[PDB]
Amino acid sequence: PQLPEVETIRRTLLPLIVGKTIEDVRIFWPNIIRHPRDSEAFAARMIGQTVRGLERRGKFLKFLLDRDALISHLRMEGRYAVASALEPLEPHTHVVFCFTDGSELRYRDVRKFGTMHVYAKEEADRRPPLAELGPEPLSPAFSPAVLAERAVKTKRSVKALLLDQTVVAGFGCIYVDESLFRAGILPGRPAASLSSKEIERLHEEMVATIGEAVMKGGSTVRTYVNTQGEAGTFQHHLYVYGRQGNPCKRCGTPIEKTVVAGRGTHYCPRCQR
DNA sequence: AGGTAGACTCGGACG
DNA sequence: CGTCCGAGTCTACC
Ligand SMILES: [Zn+2]
Repeated sequence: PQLPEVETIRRTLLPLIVGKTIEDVRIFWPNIIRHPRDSEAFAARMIGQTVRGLERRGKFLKFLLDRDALISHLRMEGRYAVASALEPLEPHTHVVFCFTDGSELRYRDVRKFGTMHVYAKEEADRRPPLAELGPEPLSPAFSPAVLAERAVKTKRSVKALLLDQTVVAGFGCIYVDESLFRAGILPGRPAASLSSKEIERLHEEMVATIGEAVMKGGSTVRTYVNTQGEAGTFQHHLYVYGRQGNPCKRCGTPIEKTVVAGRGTHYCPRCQR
């Protein structure tokens, strides 16, 4: 999940948990709990707190409780559902928050890659992992100037640059590849090789792509669905991601896939330069 | 120095 | 039996 997927999960999850009070926290894979590292302390401190809100920062969910914030990263396969305490759990359920009304928030993650951090609210933004994040791409804090400031200082590939959450928060392999296609820039280009015009164009397409994907409920390409189990529809608007061997939608040249920044990377060798 | 490739956390779907 | 994976950290290598 990237920004659009996490944001869709946020909007669809909030009404199902807001105002509910935690009475138990059960943990079946402790490695997921990163702070406090002692999973018993993590569980104990949340008991008796009420969910007051749910925000997103980059690819993170931030649950706002009474004293604390719970910062959750889904990584590749993490997802949440709300269901009755009376029913058997689904496979791969690793953390469960039980509410006083007999409902439960369940965290499932087949690959076990996801993470959870709990801090007092006032500390959440000045500790890892949130402290080092770059600006929200749908905010005025993300501008061409912000992009250029980092790009001019490094010969790393532009793909490596955009995947770096300290540069700007929210883009991953799908939306990086798509943004670069739409801006007409090859993903292996050294960041410092980009012109001012290219940087402006890239910023414009990054904002448009990520905004469009939010409106369409994210991209369902393998396993992502919203909190109600509904697929997104942005996957029907992809130009390059997952389309290797198929004709480019704009020029008909077969889409290529190769390694860039050590990752599978999709591009049109004609539209991108 | 300042970069990339890819092993690793993990498990399952697909030739 | 090998390869792939909406993330991210880290090592090995150049
Ligand atoms: Zn093309």
